[PDB]
Amino acid sequence: KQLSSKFGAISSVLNDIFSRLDPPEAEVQIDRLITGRLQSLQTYVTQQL
Amino acid sequence: LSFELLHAPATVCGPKKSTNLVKNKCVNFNFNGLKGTGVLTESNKKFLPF
Amino acid sequence: LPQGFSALEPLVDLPIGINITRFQTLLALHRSGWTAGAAA
Amino acid sequence: YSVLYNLAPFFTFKCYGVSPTKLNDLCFTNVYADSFVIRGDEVRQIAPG
Ligand SMILES: *[C@@H]1O[C@H](CO)[C@@H](O)[C@H](O)[C@H]1NC(C)=O
Repeated sequence: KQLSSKFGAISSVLNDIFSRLDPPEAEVQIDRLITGRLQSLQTYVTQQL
Repeated sequence: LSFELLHAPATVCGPKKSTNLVKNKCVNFNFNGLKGTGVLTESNKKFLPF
Repeated sequence: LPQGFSALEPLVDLPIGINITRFQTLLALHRSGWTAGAAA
Repeated sequence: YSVLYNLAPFFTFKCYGVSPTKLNDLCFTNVYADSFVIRGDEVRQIAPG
């Protein structure tokens, strides 16, 4: 569900962003998406260990 | 002009290119101008008309 | 109203794009002055 | 995308938003084409934000 979450972005799908948003733009959007996913997975890894 | 998507399916699309429905290879695919993963196989689940 | 569950699928979508604030329902009078059947 | 362009001499096609090179891979459900005329340097006024 956290992977499906948008994390306050335009969309939760990277491919739609790449096919719609400007290739020079959306770098901050994909960076915030990947760092939100990184925070979620690091919380998962910590609770798993 | 505004280029936005709604709940209805996109009746007008920019890409015309070369229409084909060929298969039996395995490299990578594109659908509706959106990249993704998966192999287009048979669907036993019948869809609603909408 | 009968007791039961019944979903309502979207039959059709109309892009009317106009303002709508009041709705009015019409009926009919059977001619055979006139006779009105049961309609709840 | 070829009948409204490359017919007349060059237009003032300076805008921010959808990429001109991304017009061949984008799908839109509906488009609202509105036409109007302005005077002089009012082109900058027709901009988002
Ligand atoms: C529709 O009409 C009502 C009453 O005249 C008004 O309050 C409302 O803002 C209108 N809506 C639109 C979208 O024009």
